[PDB]
Amino acid sequence: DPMVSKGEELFTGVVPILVELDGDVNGHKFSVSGEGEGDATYGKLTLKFICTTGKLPVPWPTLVTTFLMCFARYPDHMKQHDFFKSAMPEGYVQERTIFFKDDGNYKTRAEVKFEGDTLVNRIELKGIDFKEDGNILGHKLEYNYNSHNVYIMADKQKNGIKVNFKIRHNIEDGSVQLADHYQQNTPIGDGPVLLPDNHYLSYQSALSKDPNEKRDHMVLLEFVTAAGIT
Repeated sequence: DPMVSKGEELFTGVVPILVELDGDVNGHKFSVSGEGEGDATYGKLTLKFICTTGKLPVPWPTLVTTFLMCFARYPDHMKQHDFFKSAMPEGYVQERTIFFKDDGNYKTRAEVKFEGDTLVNRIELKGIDFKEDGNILGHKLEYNYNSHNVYIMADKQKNGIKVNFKIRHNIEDGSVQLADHYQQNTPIGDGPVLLPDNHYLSYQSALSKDPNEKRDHMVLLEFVTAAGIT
């Protein structure tokens, strides 16, 4: 299938990644830069993010979802459902609203696309209605991350897809902070894309620190595998 060959073929080996995020949450401004590489053959991403403006004003775990579904490992039987690769190299727009239960919300807009041989994720994030002393602005979330399936559905009417899902961030008291994610992706280009059958991506994420890094940062390792079409 000459469509499956093209976007897919961009993803065959190790691809370098660049991430740039400008954030403003309750008027707390911040910028984040990320570098790393994805290997979609194994569903694997390795990234390191740096707050280049000083202290990150929100917990790192809260940004994990915002900081590359084109690096999902689609099994062979499922290649005709890989929206993300099919939009490349011209890329796609990923938008979200993330509702933190009993606290504020993030609204995100990202463009994911190739710049030469680099896969680039450019992000704007706005956070409003946060409690100065809540779980987020009050830095009460633990530095860890639970595994989660993400359920993808087509949005034919927008030539794109819709994703809805919940993350539960561990609070330091042992409780959980719910973060209800609503997502919409649309291709950047005018060409055909693969509009998928309902399926899900399975995510595992591991958060660590670079022992030699003194800036505020996060090391992220993610394995992501499409399933649900047997």
